[PDB]
Amino acid sequence: NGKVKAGQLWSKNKEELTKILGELKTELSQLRIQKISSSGAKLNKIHDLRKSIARVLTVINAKQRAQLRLFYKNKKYLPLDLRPKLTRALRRRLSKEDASRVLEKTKKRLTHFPQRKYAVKA
Amino acid sequence: PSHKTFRIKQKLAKAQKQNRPIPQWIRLRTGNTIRYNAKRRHWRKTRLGL
Amino acid sequence: GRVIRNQRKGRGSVFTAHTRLRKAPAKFRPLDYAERHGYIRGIVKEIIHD
Amino acid sequence: KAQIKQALKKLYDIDTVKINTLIRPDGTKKAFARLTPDVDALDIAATKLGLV
Amino acid sequence: KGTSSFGKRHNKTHGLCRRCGRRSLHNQKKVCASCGYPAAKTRKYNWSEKAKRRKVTGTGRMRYLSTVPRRFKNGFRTGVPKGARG
RNA sequence: AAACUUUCAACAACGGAUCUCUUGGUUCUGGCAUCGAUGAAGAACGCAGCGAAAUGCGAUAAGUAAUGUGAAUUGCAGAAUUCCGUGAAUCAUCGAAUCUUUGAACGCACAUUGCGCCCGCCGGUAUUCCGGCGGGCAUGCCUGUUCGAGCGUCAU
RNA sequence: AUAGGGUUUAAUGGCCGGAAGAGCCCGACACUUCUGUCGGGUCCGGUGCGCUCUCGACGUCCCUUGAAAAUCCGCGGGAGGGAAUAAUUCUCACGCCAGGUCGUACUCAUAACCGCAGCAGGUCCCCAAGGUGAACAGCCUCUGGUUGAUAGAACAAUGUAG
RNA sequence: GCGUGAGCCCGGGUCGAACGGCCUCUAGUGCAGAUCUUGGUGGUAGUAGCAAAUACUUCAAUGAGAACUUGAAGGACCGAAGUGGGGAAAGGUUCCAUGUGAACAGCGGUUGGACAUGGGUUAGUCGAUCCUAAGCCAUAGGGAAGUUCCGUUUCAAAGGGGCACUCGUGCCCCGUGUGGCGAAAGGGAAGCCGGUUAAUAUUCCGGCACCUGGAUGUGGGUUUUGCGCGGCAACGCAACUGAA
RNA sequence: AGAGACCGAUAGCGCACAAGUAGAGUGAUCGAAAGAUGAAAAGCACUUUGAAAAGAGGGUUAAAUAGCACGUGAAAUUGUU
RNA sequence: UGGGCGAGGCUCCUUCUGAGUUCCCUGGAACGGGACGCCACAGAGGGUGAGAGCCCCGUAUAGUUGGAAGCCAAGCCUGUGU
RNA sequence: GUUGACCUCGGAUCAGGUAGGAGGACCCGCUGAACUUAAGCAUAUCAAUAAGCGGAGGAAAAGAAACCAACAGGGAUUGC
Ligand SMILES: [Mg+2]
Ligand SMILES: [Mg+2]
Ligand SMILES: [Mg+2]
Ligand SMILES: [Mg+2]
Ligand SMILES: [Mg+2]
Ligand SMILES: [Mg+2]
Ligand SMILES: [Mg+2]
Ligand SMILES: [Mg+2]
Ligand SMILES: [Mg+2]
Ligand SMILES: [Mg+2]
Ligand SMILES: [Mg+2]
Ligand SMILES: [Mg+2]
Ligand SMILES: [Mg+2]
Ligand SMILES: [Mg+2]
Ligand SMILES: [Mg+2]
Ligand SMILES: [Mg+2]
Ligand SMILES: [Mg+2]
Ligand SMILES: [Mg+2]
Ligand SMILES: [Mg+2]
Ligand SMILES: [Mg+2]
Ligand SMILES: [Mg+2]
Ligand SMILES: [Mg+2]
Ligand SMILES: [Mg+2]
Ligand SMILES: [Mg+2]
Ligand SMILES: [Mg+2]
Ligand SMILES: [Mg+2]
Ligand SMILES: [Mg+2]
Ligand SMILES: [Mg+2]
Ligand SMILES: [Mg+2]
Ligand SMILES: [Mg+2]
Ligand SMILES: [Mg+2]
Ligand SMILES: [Mg+2]
Ligand SMILES: [Mg+2]
Ligand SMILES: [Mg+2]
Ligand SMILES: [Mg+2]
Ligand SMILES: [Mg+2]
Ligand SMILES: [Mg+2]
Ligand SMILES: [Mg+2]
Ligand SMILES: [Mg+2]
Ligand SMILES: [Mg+2]
Ligand SMILES: [Mg+2]
Ligand SMILES: [Mg+2]
Ligand SMILES: [Mg+2]
Ligand SMILES: [Mg+2]
Ligand SMILES: [Mg+2]
Ligand SMILES: [Mg+2]
Ligand SMILES: [Mg+2]
Ligand SMILES: [Mg+2]
Ligand SMILES: [Mg+2]
Ligand SMILES: [Mg+2]
Ligand SMILES: [Mg+2]
Ligand SMILES: [Mg+2]
Ligand SMILES: [Mg+2]
Ligand SMILES: [Mg+2]
Ligand SMILES: [Mg+2]
Ligand SMILES: [Mg+2]
Ligand SMILES: [Mg+2]
Ligand SMILES: [Mg+2]
Ligand SMILES: [Mg+2]
Ligand SMILES: [Mg+2]
Ligand SMILES: [Mg+2]
Ligand SMILES: [Mg+2]
Ligand SMILES: [Mg+2]
Ligand SMILES: [Mg+2]
Ligand SMILES: [Mg+2]
Ligand SMILES: [Mg+2]
Ligand SMILES: [Mg+2]
Ligand SMILES: [Mg+2]
Ligand SMILES: [Mg+2]
Ligand SMILES: [Mg+2]
Ligand SMILES: [Mg+2]
Ligand SMILES: [Mg+2]
Ligand SMILES: [Mg+2]
Ligand SMILES: [Mg+2]
Ligand SMILES: [Mg+2]
Ligand SMILES: [Mg+2]
Ligand SMILES: [Mg+2]
Ligand SMILES: [Mg+2]
Ligand SMILES: [Mg+2]
Ligand SMILES: [Mg+2]
Ligand SMILES: [Mg+2]
Ligand SMILES: [Mg+2]
Ligand SMILES: [Mg+2]
Ligand SMILES: [Mg+2]
Ligand SMILES: [Mg+2]
Ligand SMILES: [Mg+2]
Ligand SMILES: [Mg+2]
Ligand SMILES: [Mg+2]
Ligand SMILES: [Mg+2]
Ligand SMILES: [Mg+2]
Ligand SMILES: [Mg+2]
Ligand SMILES: [Mg+2]
Ligand SMILES: [Mg+2]
Ligand SMILES: [Mg+2]
Ligand SMILES: [Mg+2]
Ligand SMILES: [Mg+2]
Ligand SMILES: [Mg+2]
Ligand SMILES: [Mg+2]
Ligand SMILES: [Mg+2]
Ligand SMILES: [Mg+2]
Ligand SMILES: [Mg+2]
Ligand SMILES: [Mg+2]
Ligand SMILES: [Mg+2]
Ligand SMILES: [Mg+2]
Ligand SMILES: [Mg+2]
Ligand SMILES: [Mg+2]
Ligand SMILES: [Zn+2]
Repeated sequence: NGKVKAGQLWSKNKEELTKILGELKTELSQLRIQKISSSGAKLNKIHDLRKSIARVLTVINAKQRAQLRLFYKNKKYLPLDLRPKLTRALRRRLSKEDASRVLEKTKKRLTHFPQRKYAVKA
Repeated sequence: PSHKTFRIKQKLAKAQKQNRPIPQWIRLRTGNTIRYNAKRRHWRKTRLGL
Repeated sequence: GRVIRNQRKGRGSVFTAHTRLRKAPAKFRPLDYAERHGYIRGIVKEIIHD
Repeated sequence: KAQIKQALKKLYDIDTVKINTLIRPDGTKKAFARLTPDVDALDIAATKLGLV
Repeated sequence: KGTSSFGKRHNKTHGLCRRCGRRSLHNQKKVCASCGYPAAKTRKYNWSEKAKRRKVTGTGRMRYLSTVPRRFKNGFRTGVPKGARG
C-alpha cells in the first residue's frame, strides 16, 4: 500500500485512531509469515508499516496528554510527570516573592531615603 | 558443564553471535579502510573471561 | 621476633571448643517459690554420656 | 506457556493440547504446539499462508 | 610446585559483578575487588591516576547528561513554537 | 684452467631510512555556570532490506512528532517522493513523547531470570484455589491528622 | 523353659493380571520404487567356603559413644455439631479440573580442562567375563575399541637398554 | 674542480612539488662505543636434530598427486584397578551434514577437534526451586574525628488466629520469642517398557501408571439404644464424628 | 572560542587508524603495534599453456621504473652477468 | 512619603552584498610563462585535475527582511495624612 | 465513681515534603608519614607537605574592630 501520512491523523477521535492501529498491526505480522524463501518489493512494506504504527501511537499519546493537562488546571497538586522538569537544584531555589521580602524597618528607610539622581558641575 | 545458569547461558550466545567475518559489500564503499575482522575469537586460541 | 604460640590462643580462630555433639549445659533449676518453702520431685529418664 | 496458548487462540483461532518449549543456543525461544485430533494441521499450514 | 601442582586448578575465586561487569567478585567474601560492591561508595583511590580515568564520566553512553548543554542554551523553556499543528 | 673465498659497478631481491605532506597532539589568552529518588554517572542484553566492530537508538528500537531549508540517498537493490501540493535527505534546528534488564536502587532476596503480601478488573461453578492484565509495599528525620499507653498528674 | 496351638513387622519369593498383541531367532514367497505378505519356535532340571549388591539375627572395641531442621502420622482430652424420613465433618470405591519458571547438544583427556602447545606431568566417582592360581598378582583369550605418534636403505667407532 | 681540514661546487641516472645565497636573531643543533633504547639482517647451517608407549602387509576405488583417505581380506595390541560403556569440576559449539585454493595438523594429505555455508538441545514425575549444618549479614543498642568496628536475643511497647456484615471500613480469643542467606555428594511428594532422528530423549510417538493442590456427584456405610461389629488373647476388616 | 620564533608518525598525549582497543594476570592492576595507489578505479575485457595458485601475449594510464605485498625506496644481508 | 503610563535606546536569532574563465605558448589537466584589462572600508583562510583578489564558498563596511522575551529610561496623567 | 483536660512516650502502606550517589583542577576542615639535608646520627630539616576521611560553589573562604598604633594620630574584609 503506502505510508500513513501524519497530516490527516490529527483530525480524528480516539476510537477511530485505535481502530486504524488495529488493522495496521495485523498484516505486519501476517506479511512476516510469508517473508521466508522470498524477497522483493514487499520487503519495503515492513519498513513502511513499522513506521506507520509509530506515528499513530504518538498521536494517541499526544492527544491524551493534552486533554489530561486541561483537567488538572486550577489544581494545587498534579502528577509528577506533568510537573515541569528543570533541574534538581533549580526546583529548590526560593520563589521570587519569598526572596524579595523585606523587613518593616528596612522598607521605612528605603521609602524616605532612596538612591537619588544627581550631577556635579565642573 | 551441562549445568548452567541463564546469565552464563545468555553470555555464551553473544560471544558466538559476534564471530563471523564481515559482509562482502562493506569493502566496496567509498573511503573504506576496513580489511578484516580484527576481533576473531577461537576456542583453541583465546579464553574468554566467562 | 614474631608472636609466640601462647599469644595466638586468645584470638579464638583455630583454638575454639568443639560443641557439635553437646546437647545442653548442666545446671540446677532456677530458684523458685516451691523449692524455697517445700519440695518437688521428678523422674530420672536417662543416664547419658556426653 | 500460558501466554503462548492464549495468543494462538486469539490470533489463529486454533486450539492445542500441550506446548513444549526450549531456548536455542542463539538466544531465541522455540515452541512446539500440538493440535486437537479433530482439527487437521496440514491444511491450516496451507490456509494460514504458512509455506507448504 | 610447578607443572605438577598447576593441574589442581579447577575452582573460581572470582565471578561476574552486577555493577561493573568485571570478573572481580570474591565468591566467599561477597564483595567486589574493583567497584566495592555492595558498598554504596564506589572504590576509587588517588594513588593510581590511570584507574580513575578508566571509569570517569564521559567514557560511556551519557544517556541523560549529554543533552543538558543544549537545554541550558535555550533557558529551560516549555511549550510549542507559535502556530504548530497538533 | 674451473670450483670456492674476497673487493667494485649495472640490473633484480630483502628491509622501510630519507625528502614532501597532515580532519592529530601540546602550551597560552578570552567568554559562560548547567548532574541525581521527576531515578544520575557506570554496566548488561537487544534493534538495519542485505552488519561482525565503531557510531546512533530502546519493543514507537540504525528512530517518532514539531519548526526550518527545498531535491535527494548510493556498495547493491528497491521504491519513495517529483514541489499540483499531500515534501527527498545518516540534512539542520529541537520547546512534545517513547525510554527493556540493572545501578545511590527502594516488597524479601540474587553464584537463583528465586519466593511472597495488599487493592481492582477479565476468564474457569469461586470472598478462600489456578491463569492473564493494570496499580502498589525500603530506611533516617520535620510539620500536621488520627487511634492509643502510663496512680507523671489536675478538676467533679 | 521344653512341648502343642495361634497373632503380627519384613519380597528383590510362588502364581494371575500388565503380556505376547511386544522383543528376539529360523523358513517359504514377492521387486524400479510408494512397497512387502504369510508361516513356525520362543522349553525342562542340577550345583557352590564361587564373584557382586542388598536385607536380618548375634558379637567385639573406646579416658573416642559416632548432626540439626522443614515435613508427615498416632494417641490423651471432650469443644462444637447432627436424623425418622430423611441427615451425613463416612481418612471406603468410582468419577470432574489443573500443574508455571531455568538447565538438557558434545569431550571428561598420550588432542575438547590446567601446565605459553595437539606437552611421556597433574585432576574426584559408578558398572566389572573365561583359563592357570591362595588371589583385583603376573602371563594368554571373548564382548567392545584401536592399528594413531615422520619414513626408506646400510650394520663402523663411542654410547643408552637387555 | 676548489679548501691544510670539518666541508663546498658541477656532470650522468632515478624521481615528482616545493627550495636556496648573504648580514643579524633563536635553540630539543653535529656520535662508533655507555653488558646503551626500538626495529631489521647475517656467519654458525641445510648443521643439532624430528629414536619411550611391541607393527605392519596385498588388491581395488577416488584423485593433478596416496605409507599415514575409504571398502574387503590377512597379521597384531589394549586383556575388565582397559586404549571399553556413562558422569561431577572446568571448557563453550569443539556435536551432525554438504563443500574447500592458501594458512595450521614441526614429513605428506583428496582426510581433520582447521576453513566456508546451513542444521541441532522439547519434562507436573530427572535436577535446581524447599529445609537446616560449619559460617556470613540486616534490626534493638553501645564504640569511633571518620571510611566503619562490635553485637544475632541481647537493659526493645518486636507477633497471628477466627467470625460476621448489602458494602472494605465493625467485633472476638491466644501470646515466653522475635529476620534473611548458606549443599546440582547431606534431609526430600510422584514414571516404567517398546519404537523412533544425519544430529535429542526416564521429555518426542504408542501402550499401561502414579503424586500434590482445588472443586463436586452417584454407589456402599452409620443412626429411632444418636457417632460400627468380631476374637479368651496378641489383634482383625473396604468405611466407622473429634476444636483449644 | 581565538591564537603560536611549539612537535611533524621511534617525534607530539598511552591513543593522527573499530585505543584505554587486541592481549597477559585468581585479583588489585599492567597495556601495545598500526597514516600516504591515481586528477578520476579507468582495480586489466579477450586469446593461449596449467589439476590450481599463477605465467606469456594483449589492454587502461601522462607514468604499471604507480598492480590493492600499491608515492619517493637508503644501509646491513643475497642472486645473476 | 503613594499608584499608573511611557517615546526612545541597548542585547539574541534570521534574510541578502565588488570585479576576466579575453588571446597565444608548454602540459594528461593552467591555478605556470607572455600580452591586454577590471574590483578593492574586501590582497584573512580553504576548495577546484600544479603558486587563483576577479571560477566557487567565504572575507571588509554600515545598513537592510522578519521574529521572540527581558532590561534601561527622557517626559507626562492622576491620590494624599487617621 | 463517672467524665473531661494537661505532661511525657509510641503505632500506622495516615496528609504533604526532604537527605544519600557521581564529580572533587580550584575552595573549608580533620588525620598524618618516610626517602632526603646535616658529608655519621637522635632535637631539627623535607613539612604544619604526599596518601587516608568528612562537607560546598561558580567562585569558596574572609568581613563592618574586645584592631593598628604612641603620631599633628590611622579606621570592615580580599589581592598586587
Ligand atoms: Mg525445559
Ligand atoms: Mg585442593
Ligand atoms: Mg562451585
Ligand atoms: Mg539491600
Ligand atoms: Mg566500558
Ligand atoms: Mg681496496
Ligand atoms: Mg635496487
Ligand atoms: Mg531508566
Ligand atoms: Mg516502591
Ligand atoms: Mg518510593
Ligand atoms: Mg546456589
Ligand atoms: Mg469471578
Ligand atoms: Mg490472582
Ligand atoms: Mg505487579
Ligand atoms: Mg502522634
Ligand atoms: Mg490516659
Ligand atoms: Mg512354641
Ligand atoms: Mg501372564
Ligand atoms: Mg511372536
Ligand atoms: Mg511369528
Ligand atoms: Mg576361579
Ligand atoms: Mg564395592
Ligand atoms: Mg547427553
Ligand atoms: Mg572416564
Ligand atoms: Mg596427558
Ligand atoms: Mg590448553
Ligand atoms: Mg580371573
Ligand atoms: Mg581353581
Ligand atoms: Mg587376574
Ligand atoms: Mg574410544
Ligand atoms: Mg629408520
Ligand atoms: Mg654398535
Ligand atoms: Mg651394558
Ligand atoms: Mg602529487
Ligand atoms: Mg640533544
Ligand atoms: Mg649509531
Ligand atoms: Mg667516544
Ligand atoms: Mg635488538
Ligand atoms: Mg639470530
Ligand atoms: Mg641431521
Ligand atoms: Mg617423535
Ligand atoms: Mg632423542
Ligand atoms: Mg626414525
Ligand atoms: Mg614406539
Ligand atoms: Mg581435486
Ligand atoms: Mg584415476
Ligand atoms: Mg603408520
Ligand atoms: Mg602386554
Ligand atoms: Mg594380549
Ligand atoms: Mg572396583
Ligand atoms: Mg563415548
Ligand atoms: Mg568432508
Ligand atoms: Mg606438515
Ligand atoms: Mg603441504
Ligand atoms: Mg587439504
Ligand atoms: Mg566431527
Ligand atoms: Mg570453525
Ligand atoms: Mg496432565
Ligand atoms: Mg524429584
Ligand atoms: Mg519452585
Ligand atoms: Mg524459610
Ligand atoms: Mg556486622
Ligand atoms: Mg548507633
Ligand atoms: Mg535457602
Ligand atoms: Mg541430595
Ligand atoms: Mg507423557
Ligand atoms: Mg506417551
Ligand atoms: Mg485428589
Ligand atoms: Mg445413601
Ligand atoms: Mg482422638
Ligand atoms: Mg618525515
Ligand atoms: Mg606515537
Ligand atoms: Mg613506520
Ligand atoms: Mg624523524
Ligand atoms: Mg605511544
Ligand atoms: Mg584475564
Ligand atoms: Mg608507505
Ligand atoms: Mg598479465
Ligand atoms: Mg584450461
Ligand atoms: Mg613517474
Ligand atoms: Mg602499460
Ligand atoms: Mg610512482
Ligand atoms: Mg615490499
Ligand atoms: Mg614503492
Ligand atoms: Mg648492497
Ligand atoms: Mg517602547
Ligand atoms: Mg560573492
Ligand atoms: Mg597542446
Ligand atoms: Mg597565465
Ligand atoms: Mg592547490
Ligand atoms: Mg584561492
Ligand atoms: Mg588570470
Ligand atoms: Mg503517606
Ligand atoms: Mg519519606
Ligand atoms: Mg557526597
Ligand atoms: Mg625529593
Ligand atoms: Mg645524613
Ligand atoms: Mg651522604
Ligand atoms: Mg644512614
Ligand atoms: Mg615542625
Ligand atoms: Mg591529600
Ligand atoms: Mg569573581
Ligand atoms: Mg560566602
Ligand atoms: Mg559595632
Ligand atoms: Mg585611633
Ligand atoms: Mg583596613
Ligand atoms: Zn564490581
